[PDB]
Amino acid sequence: PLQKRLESVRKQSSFILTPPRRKIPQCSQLQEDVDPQKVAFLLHKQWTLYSLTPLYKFSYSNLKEYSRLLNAFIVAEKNIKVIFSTLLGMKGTQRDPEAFLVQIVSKKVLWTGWFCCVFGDSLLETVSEDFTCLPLFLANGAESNTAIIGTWFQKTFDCYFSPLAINAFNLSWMAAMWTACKMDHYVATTEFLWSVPCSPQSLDISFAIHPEDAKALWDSVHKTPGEVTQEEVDLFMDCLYSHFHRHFKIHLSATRLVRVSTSVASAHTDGKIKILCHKYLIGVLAYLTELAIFQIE
Amino acid sequence: KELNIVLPEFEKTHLEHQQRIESKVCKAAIATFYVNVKEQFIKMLKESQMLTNLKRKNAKMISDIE
Amino acid sequence: DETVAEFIKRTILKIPMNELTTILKAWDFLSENQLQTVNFRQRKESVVQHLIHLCEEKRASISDAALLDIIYMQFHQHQKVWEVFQMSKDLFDMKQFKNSFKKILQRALKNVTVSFRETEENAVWIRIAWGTQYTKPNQYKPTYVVYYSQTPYAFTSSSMLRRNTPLLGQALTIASKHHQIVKMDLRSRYLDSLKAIVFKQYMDSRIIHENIVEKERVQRITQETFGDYPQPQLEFAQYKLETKFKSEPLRCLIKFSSPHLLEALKSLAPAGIADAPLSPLLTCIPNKRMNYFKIRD
Amino acid sequence: QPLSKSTRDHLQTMMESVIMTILSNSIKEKEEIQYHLNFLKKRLLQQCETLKVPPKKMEDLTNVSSLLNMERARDKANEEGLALLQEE
DNA sequence: CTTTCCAACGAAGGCCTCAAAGCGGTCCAAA
DNA sequence: TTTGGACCGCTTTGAGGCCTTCGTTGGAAACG
Repeated sequence: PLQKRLESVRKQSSFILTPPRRKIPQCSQLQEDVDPQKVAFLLHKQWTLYSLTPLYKFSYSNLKEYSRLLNAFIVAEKNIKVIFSTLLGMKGTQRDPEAFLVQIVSKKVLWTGWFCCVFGDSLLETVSEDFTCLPLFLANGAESNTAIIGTWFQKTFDCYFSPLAINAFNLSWMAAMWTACKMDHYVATTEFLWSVPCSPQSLDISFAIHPEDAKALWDSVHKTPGEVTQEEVDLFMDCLYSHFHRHFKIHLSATRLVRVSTSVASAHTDGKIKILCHKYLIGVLAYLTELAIFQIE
Repeated sequence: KELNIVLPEFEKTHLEHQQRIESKVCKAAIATFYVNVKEQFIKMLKESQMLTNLKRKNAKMISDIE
Repeated sequence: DETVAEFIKRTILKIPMNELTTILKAWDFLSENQLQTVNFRQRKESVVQHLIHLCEEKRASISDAALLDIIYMQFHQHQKVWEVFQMSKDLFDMKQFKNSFKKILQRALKNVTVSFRETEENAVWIRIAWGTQYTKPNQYKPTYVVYYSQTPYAFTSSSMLRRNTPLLGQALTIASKHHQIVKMDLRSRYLDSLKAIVFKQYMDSRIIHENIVEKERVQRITQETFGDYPQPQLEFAQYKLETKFKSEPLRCLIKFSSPHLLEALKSLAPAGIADAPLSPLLTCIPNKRMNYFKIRD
Repeated sequence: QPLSKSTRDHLQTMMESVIMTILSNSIKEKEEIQYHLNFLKKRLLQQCETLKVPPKKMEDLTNVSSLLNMERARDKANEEGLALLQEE
């Protein structure tokens, strides 16, 4: 059945094909079904990433039942309440299932969980009808609450959250991706963070570039319009490294990139995401949505 | 303020009470009551007036001393 | 007074109970018998209540509480960030200096909570609590200034001094009988390392290593640049650069963060990360006595 | 905006005090006059509760006077300091 | 020419976590 | 069989991370 062709497709999945070019996201206003207040609460906040196997027998109707079940589990673990909400307009395609939010309110929200999937169809192409595919989870709150919610979900839907990790290659690619994005209001200078590998804690280089200089350098190293290519990313990194070495005769290339921040969003290797501008928000998710699939497959 | 609205209502209520009542001793007692309460109400209105005046003056001398 | 009582209570709460006895030995405001009446093995609430009883039996004031706060600062001296002021352009006396400083700060607006405490190595420590023309000086936002007699340097903790910086500077320079007072751009948290920097007070023959000349040259250069002595414990650096690309000048801004700088930088060359001779922008941190840098071509 | 609850309770206390005082000097016709005055008080309470005011902050009636005195002293002190400053 | 507010954002007080150690219970060595 | 000793248990608690609040010039906007 689905298992056989799924075996074949992950057999074909080898590190031999060239990395495909990616289309630069364009300035896109928030969708009509998207509530500005809900995303405004979501944006300008820190989120922890989690990859998820597809939900088993998940229904969007019995949300109150889920809320009361989580409340019962929490009180069993022990003036708080659990609220389930349905959020429209942030699905990449019609194939991607509807997204929803879970909140913990102390009768002041303390813990928020977001389940979503944008442009994620390969998982949806290899799944049966019973399952719901929202492999992207964003957590914001206390770690104990996150662990409790994860335990409940493991017991209920037969799934786990895996802490999604981002390497230097992916982080550099996404850095180039958002520095390709056009921002009308440069409200945050781009900034990169590094960490020298050493058992005792050592120097952590932070390198910041003025947004105008960064955009000019990007357009200088921008060849294919509306698209980003591996050669563009490599030359971007090479130019930064050459500038750093010309300044200080220090090979930054022998250091691990750990955090990249720009005007629109910021990412960290451990799985920290900060979002500022809505105009590219959706596209952001799509990119990181691929990483969940790449962790599932 | 609130008092600037409740005093006219108090005046109209006192007027109607005086009109409806017929006893002369009760009329005199109500008149003395009205005089006392009106004096106190206008006194506290003035107190709030110099309250906001003193607040503005305090801000002005704060700017001056700065 | 209740204000001094709660101030002393807060300071005691800041003091770890493991060294409270030493505090008394350094405070000496209360008689030793009163100290003996209190055991330190009992609960924290009990010991603080007994200390409140002891200080209320005597006359609690602001000077003794300020002295206790000063000595707590001495024992910790790690919770604040320090900046360095330089005076320029020969007879000294403690009493008249204190009198002049007190008079100037009283003339500042009307009043200020000023306390003095002489320390070893001519380290006069001054606690200053600021207050406006219509309010008692606040004891929750204090500042500390360290003065060395007959010296061209002074240290200041800048937590809220940005409100009125020139006042403290002019008061200090008039009390020090010095004309010109300037602030060098040097900021750090390890106060003792600042003290040191400102005053300059600091086999299996079968293996055949190749390029050994490079290793012996790089280690020799690193040793000559740094030295066998333990480098001063510096924790933060930041360079603001604006130089031509040569590859409209690019404006760069770097921050080096490290629990122990000058050691990871010492190990960069042996690890091969940077060239054998490091750039002068990193080899003159103790030499130039500079922390914030601006360089142009 | 309706009347502030502190103002309502204060006014009710003053009406209670004045009704007690006006009942003290009344010897005869006690019950009818006290019933009429109670009806008057309740109708006034309803009218003041229903009354609407623009959203202007108005502090407690009894304390404001004291505040003024302190405020006055503050200004005096400020003025004194100002003079001293100018003198310097 | 002046005044007040939004912004840029810096900063430090406060919330929250846990790694540390003393006190307490329990098993086992010794009388 | 009884008593002391040392184990592991438990609670207490000290320190670091971190969010949020306070302060805020500096610019923008209204204006005696």
